[PDB]
Amino acid sequence: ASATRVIQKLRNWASGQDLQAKLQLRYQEIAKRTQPPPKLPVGPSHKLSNNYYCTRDGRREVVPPSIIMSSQKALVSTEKKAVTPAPPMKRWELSKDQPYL
Amino acid sequence: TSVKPIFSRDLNEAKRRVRELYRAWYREVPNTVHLMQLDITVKQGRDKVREMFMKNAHVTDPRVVDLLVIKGKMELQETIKVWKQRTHVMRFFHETETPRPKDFLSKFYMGHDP
Amino acid sequence: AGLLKKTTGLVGLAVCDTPHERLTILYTKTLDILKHFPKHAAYRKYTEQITNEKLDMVKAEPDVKKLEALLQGGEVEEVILQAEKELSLARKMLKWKPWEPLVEEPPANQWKWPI
Amino acid sequence: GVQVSPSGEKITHTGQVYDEKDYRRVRFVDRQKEVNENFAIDLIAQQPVNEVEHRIIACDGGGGALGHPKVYINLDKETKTGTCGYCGLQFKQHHH
Amino acid sequence: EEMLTNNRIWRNRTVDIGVVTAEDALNYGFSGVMLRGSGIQWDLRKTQPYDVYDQVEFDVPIGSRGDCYDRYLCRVEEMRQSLRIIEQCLNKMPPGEIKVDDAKVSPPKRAEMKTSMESLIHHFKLYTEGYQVPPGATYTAIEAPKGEFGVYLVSDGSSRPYRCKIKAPGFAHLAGLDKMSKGHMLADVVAIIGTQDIVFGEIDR
Amino acid sequence: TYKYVNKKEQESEVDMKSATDNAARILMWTELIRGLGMTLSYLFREPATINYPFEKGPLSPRFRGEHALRRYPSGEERCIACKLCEAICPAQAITIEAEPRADGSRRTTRYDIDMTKCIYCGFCQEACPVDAIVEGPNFEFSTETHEELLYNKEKLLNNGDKWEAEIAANIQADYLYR
Amino acid sequence: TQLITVDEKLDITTLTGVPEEHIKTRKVRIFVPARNNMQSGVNNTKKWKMEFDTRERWENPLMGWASTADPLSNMVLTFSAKEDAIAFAEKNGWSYDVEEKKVPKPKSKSYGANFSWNKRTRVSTK
Amino acid sequence: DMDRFGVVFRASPRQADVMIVAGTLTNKMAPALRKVYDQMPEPRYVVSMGSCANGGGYYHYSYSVVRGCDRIVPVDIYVPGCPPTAEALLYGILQLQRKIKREQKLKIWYRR
Amino acid sequence: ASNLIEVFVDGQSVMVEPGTTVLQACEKVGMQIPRFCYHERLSVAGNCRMCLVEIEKAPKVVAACAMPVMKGWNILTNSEKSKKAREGVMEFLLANHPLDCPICDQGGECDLQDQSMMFGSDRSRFLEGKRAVEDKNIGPLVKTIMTRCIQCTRCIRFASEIAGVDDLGTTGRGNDMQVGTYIEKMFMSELSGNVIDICPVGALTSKPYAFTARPWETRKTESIDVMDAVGSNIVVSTRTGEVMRILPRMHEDINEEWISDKTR
Amino acid sequence: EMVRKCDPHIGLLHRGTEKLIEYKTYLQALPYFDRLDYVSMMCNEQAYSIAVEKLLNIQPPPRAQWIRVLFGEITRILNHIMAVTTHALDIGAMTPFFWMFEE
Amino acid sequence: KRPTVRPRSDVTHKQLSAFGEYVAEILPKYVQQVQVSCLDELEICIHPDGVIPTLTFLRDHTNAQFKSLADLTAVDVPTRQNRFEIVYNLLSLRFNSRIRVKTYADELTPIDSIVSVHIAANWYEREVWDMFGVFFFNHPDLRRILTDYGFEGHPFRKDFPLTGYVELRYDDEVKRVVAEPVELAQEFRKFDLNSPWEAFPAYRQPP
Ligand SMILES: CCCCCCCCCCCCCCCCCC(=O)OC[C@H](COP(=O)(O)OCCN)OC(=O)CCCCCCCCCCCCCCCCC
Ligand code: SF4
Ligand code: SF4
Ligand code: SF4
Ligand code: SF4
Ligand code: SF4
Ligand code: FES
Ligand SMILES: [Zn+2]
Repeated sequence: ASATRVIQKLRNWASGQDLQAKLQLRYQEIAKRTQPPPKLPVGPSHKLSNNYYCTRDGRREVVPPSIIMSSQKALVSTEKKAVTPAPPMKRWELSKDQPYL
Repeated sequence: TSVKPIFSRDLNEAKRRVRELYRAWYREVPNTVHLMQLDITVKQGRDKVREMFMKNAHVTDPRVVDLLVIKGKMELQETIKVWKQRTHVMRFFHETETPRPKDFLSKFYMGHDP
Repeated sequence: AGLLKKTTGLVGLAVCDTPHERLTILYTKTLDILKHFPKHAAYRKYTEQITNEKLDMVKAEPDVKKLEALLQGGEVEEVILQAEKELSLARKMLKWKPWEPLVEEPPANQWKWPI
Repeated sequence: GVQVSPSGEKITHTGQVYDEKDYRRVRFVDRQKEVNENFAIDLIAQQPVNEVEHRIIACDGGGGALGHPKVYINLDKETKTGTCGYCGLQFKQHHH
Repeated sequence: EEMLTNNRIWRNRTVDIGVVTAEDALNYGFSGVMLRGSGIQWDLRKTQPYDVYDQVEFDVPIGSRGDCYDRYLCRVEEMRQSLRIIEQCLNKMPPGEIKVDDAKVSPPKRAEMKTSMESLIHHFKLYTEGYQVPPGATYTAIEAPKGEFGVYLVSDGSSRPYRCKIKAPGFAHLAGLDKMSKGHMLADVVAIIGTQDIVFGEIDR
Repeated sequence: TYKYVNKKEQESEVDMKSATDNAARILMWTELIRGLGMTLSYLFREPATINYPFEKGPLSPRFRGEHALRRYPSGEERCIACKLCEAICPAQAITIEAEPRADGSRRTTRYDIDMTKCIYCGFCQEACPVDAIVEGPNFEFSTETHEELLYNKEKLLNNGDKWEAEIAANIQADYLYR
Repeated sequence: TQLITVDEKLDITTLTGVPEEHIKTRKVRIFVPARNNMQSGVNNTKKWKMEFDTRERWENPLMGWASTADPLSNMVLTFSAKEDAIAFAEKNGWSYDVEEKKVPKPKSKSYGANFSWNKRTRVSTK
Repeated sequence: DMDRFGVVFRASPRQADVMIVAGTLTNKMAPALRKVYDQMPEPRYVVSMGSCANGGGYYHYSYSVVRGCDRIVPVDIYVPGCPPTAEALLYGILQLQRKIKREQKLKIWYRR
Repeated sequence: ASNLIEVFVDGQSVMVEPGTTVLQACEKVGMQIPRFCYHERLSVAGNCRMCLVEIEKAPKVVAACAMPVMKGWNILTNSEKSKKAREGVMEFLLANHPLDCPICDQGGECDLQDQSMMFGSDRSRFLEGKRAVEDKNIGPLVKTIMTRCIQCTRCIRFASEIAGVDDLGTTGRGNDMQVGTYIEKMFMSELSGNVIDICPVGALTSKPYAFTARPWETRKTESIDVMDAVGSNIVVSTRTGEVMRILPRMHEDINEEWISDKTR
Repeated sequence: EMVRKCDPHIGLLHRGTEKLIEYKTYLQALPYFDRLDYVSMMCNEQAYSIAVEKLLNIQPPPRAQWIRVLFGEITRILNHIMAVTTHALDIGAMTPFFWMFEE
Repeated sequence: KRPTVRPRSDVTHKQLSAFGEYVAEILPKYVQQVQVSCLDELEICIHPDGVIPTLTFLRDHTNAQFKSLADLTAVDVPTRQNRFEIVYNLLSLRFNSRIRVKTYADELTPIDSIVSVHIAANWYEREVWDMFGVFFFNHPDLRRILTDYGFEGHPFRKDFPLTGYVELRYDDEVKRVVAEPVELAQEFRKFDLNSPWEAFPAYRQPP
């Protein structure tokens, strides 16, 4: 900003852009260093009723993996259809703003 | 008592491989004391080769022998090529490791170690 | 008609000016080789399903682009690549013979987790 | 306070100092031994007893979330004085 | 970009250099830009999303010639799309808490630790022992700026992992160097080391 | 979605004007003159260089640098030898030995930190339930000797007695966000 | 590639880079860790452990920390059974002294015994 | 700005005057580090940057880390941090400048 | 056949002698039910009510520490009712418990901590003021801090049934029930330091071992005692080449869980 | 100067991270993922956290996820800056390094 | 619906289970103990004689196009007689799905390489060899990858000490970097942290 209406013109022409509106330096356009105190919120599990950890325990809804074709034990394993691990990934669509840079 | 063999179906073929490896090392030692500018003779190197070979003379399973030969060929590659410097080669000689005595009484005088 | 596309997007993947013919060739070859398999082999049945399905798709649609969209395999060159891959796999499986009992069962607790 | 030993080395608040015959004092030759001259025991002793009219008082230290966990102290024994376990503040039942 | 993109020297250094075919890339195990510059449509932020991705719009830059130039362009445009994403993350950021409201995984706040017994216990335990993790094994991968960064994490019913391998994008990228360098010179090999975005803290680790 | 970066090129149409423009670009070095102009523009801009050690780089209260053991305003030490700090220190840099102080309180005799092992992670000050161990703002504590970087209870206590005026204010600022 | 007749005891020492010292002069201990009497939990008395002999620990003159020349000072391995641990030890060439597992004996317990007419189970502390 | 102080990164050890050990030093890399240092011409100084270089740091108890670069080369100044703020590394550079301010070599030669 | 009876634990069946309790059966199938007052060598007392389980097709919950097992009973250890009973009992135990974990020598080896983390809730809805109790002084070996007593009566039952002193009891009633003696009296027997081991909540602690370490630091070496000729089995806890304490082991034939003060 | 074979010899910066981690807890092991790729830190923390959360069967809250995405993209920008500029340096162009490191 | 727990969909479970049945009945000669997890992940365990056939089928087959080798690991479990659990994590871009294949090995029981299938496995198998001691067959250049040039041992084996057996320094006498037995100023402190109370009753091991 210290520039003087001539160096600014010169460098804006040399670069081809309006740099004075977009500066690499921070002149008082930044949040202060001394902010007020906050009042953080609390999550949903801060109630005093209908809050039993036995309901909201996900760490214990886990279960050992389901077993197919276990040979050494049970669950060993018209004709069926050829199956996939998942349906084929769809084809993407090119953007509508800048698809051809 | 029945297992899968890695390369050798018996100890004699493993011994053939071990001998091939000994020949390779015995032939290489001079080239690497020349190249690496080691400050030892050619006899010390071959004595060290023989000692490292005898270090595992007690083995009888051909699979352990095959894996030892694989490791030895890996090292011989690292050495034929200069991927390893004189530092790693002289690591074998332990020029600084104070040699712990095998005398029960000295081991008794210095420390509680058996 | 829809001219041979100027180029795919994948690098090293050349355009095929005879896509409908290459596909028929490869699928008919795959079928002809799947006969040497035992009929109870699941590889044979499944691969016959897939190949006849895609072959009928090819015979039903000459439009390369509608075929692409009807075949869910990307470009028609990726499909040809996968056809020849499946053919080579059919050969290799004829050689390996996986349609046989389990070669060896595991020791007692090899897949027990935790332990 | 910071008392010295026959060798001149200062005794820390832990009671630690090297013996005159200890070789480990060369590290302090041409250098110094860093001690903390503000012994917390003497300081917390210099503080007075806070009287109270309730038999059970709490202590968070000070500043709330800037102190220590809130503990409750019984003050029945009129001869003794209740001391927080985190801080060393003393409390006494005013009316006994 | 003005310094580099349309400069004939940068082009002569990064064009037709370090070429990778799509199938060779897949096989060698590339990921990210090393995969897109060759023309492969793949991004773990649109496929297999792992966070509010799928709530934030952005475009994937794709190359045609799998050369150092197309990858450089992909990276520039990924930076631009990162700006596009940051704009949305700023404008739509929800109120609420920041860590799971389950004090057996995420420690409780200080003011609650210093007045609540349960929270103090949980803090003490999370910070001395930790949280027990039910047994199992995952392979989670994200679209790190280098590529697919993944971790195979095996757990007993303990507070410590039994095995944690890091899958680093750069291991396979560097393994592919001998191939990508075939028919090239030293300076080209430098350019190729660069176009892979190589960092060795993840490769050697 | 996706976009192309170098496929924009379409079928070739060429005129005399286009040919002459490309020729001038190839003969007069147009595109390079623009990089020259950019570098020129940067010459007439203000450099981002600060004049260290007189004017210094910004920081935030949360900055975690040098460690210090604090006290209560009475002068009593905040540490109670609970040992969470060394139980979590992922570098195993902390070392503690406790003993009943003569007055009966629970206090330490040893509290050592190998600042060559600390990764400056902050886990110790978020584990301390009494806000005793902190990671102060000071980062200008380099030495000429490795031994100087092995802090004990007295060193950390002196640092606390040296920076309290700053540590306390930064805490007062940041302690609502925790 | 058919099978082979080895007919000997396994030995892996030569493939583990373990020095002669820490194979010949090491006595492993195999045991089920004993319950900690400060707690009534019995979940760490299930898996068999392998622990090595303790060696010297000398204060460091500078600070006063504990030093060692024992790499295996903190080696602990976890096994599901005793034979597995014995096999691992034999394999790696170590010497072991095993310690059987201590299970508490089942105990008769009755809340009425606390209230009896003629026996000494009669308690005076309700 | 380093050059502001006269500092310039030269890539050849035969032209350098100081080496900043900026990160972890493995056993596979220590020979090369000692070789490079040896190849630097006296007067040569060394600066340990970070906690990995000073005492191994977060990887102190690893099988592939030297617990301090001061085992392989002699160190003039230790810069702590993980990582050290660039401001701190500059503080260390200037500390080195002062240490050099206090070499007093020719006075010693004249006193001999 | 020999008077055994079939019983289930979440379906799994097990045959148990008559008089066997729910707790012993759940153990016989590898399940350990929470506890604060049952100790396997002391008279039963249904005080903590932390052992509560529900029985299939039964309205209320029974104390597994004291209820004998009946034929065909199915015991639901991990059902909603059991979980909620445990959570409630934890709320109640921790309501008046002091925030002392970082000055409590029992930290890291506290049954209350682990049972709160494994069976209880992670929050406090207590918005009131706790209580406090003036600490006793029963001797130079056992340190008493009775704001942390959960009134489990183990100390009392041990002193009476195993040591044979009958000097400990409960003074008062209600929430102001003060375990301990009514008068100043040193509780110096030769089996006194075991009350430390059976007090789960650090109210009773070793004055020697006070503050000196934490359980995770210690390395535990299994050894034996020599002060006597009984051969008591012990664990020797060490911390950086230094003996920190002596802690007993289990040997049903010698020293089931006890050792003399001279030994520890 | 024509290259006929490249033999990358990695391992000069192996540290045993994957073993120390076994010797640590999960939180106590998190910083390794920052120290792994040291120009895209937050992404590694994010992968680790996501894996641990999967194993725990918990869901981080919305605001935390949005912050994770914000800083993940900021790290993408950091890493692409570093990549492009070191690329240029190793090729000859040196000024972009200085222009973008101020950012 | 609950905000802390993780949303769970059974559709992916079903998809992966059906594909697991597919693989099991199309490769019976090798497949053992297919299984799927609470988190949606497919795990196919096999006999090591089936490595190359399984991986080639999963790469080349049409309904299975796992042609990107993400990772290749090992896992030391000293308990079982075959310690090393070799893992092959794979990815299908055509189906946006992953899969994991596992085998088992031993100190003296090598397996076959898959560089003929996935060239990405050269360095990963070198890493497995350097870290655990598993030897692979028909590998072009099987040497060390991460360890020092004269390093003895396989450090990721649970039986290998975290700090190793040797330690490096510089000796003016010889003017070289030398390797001496380990000796520490502070010994690593082993913390026993496992709680003695069962934490997850769904994984309880019956006696
Ligand atoms: C009737 C008329 C009769 C008289 C007959 C003459 C008629 C006029 C003819 C005018 C001809 C134009 C002047 C000739 C000079 C330019 C030569 C040239 O064009 O070389 C171009 C060369 C190739 O560029 P490239 O894009 O890679 O194309 C490759 C081909 N496919 O690339 C280059 O050579 C340029 C790249 C060089 C890069 C190095 C850095 C350059 C720095 C630029 C500084 C500019 C400042 C000039 C200062 C001059 C002051 C002395
Ligand atoms: S900041 Fe982290 S590494 Fe440093 S002392 Fe504290 S807990 Fe340890
Ligand atoms: S966490 Fe705080 S109170 Fe506890 S030992 Fe460490 S410094 Fe002391
Ligand atoms: S930032 Fe930390 S981990 Fe990285 S090299 Fe520096 S000290 Fe080591
Ligand atoms: S003092 Fe301890 S053992 Fe005695 S009743 Fe209270 S908690 Fe139980
Ligand atoms: S008894 Fe347990 S819960 Fe109570 S203060 Fe002591 S450690 Fe904490
Ligand atoms: S264990 Fe049953 S009431 Fe205490
Ligand atoms: Zn207080």
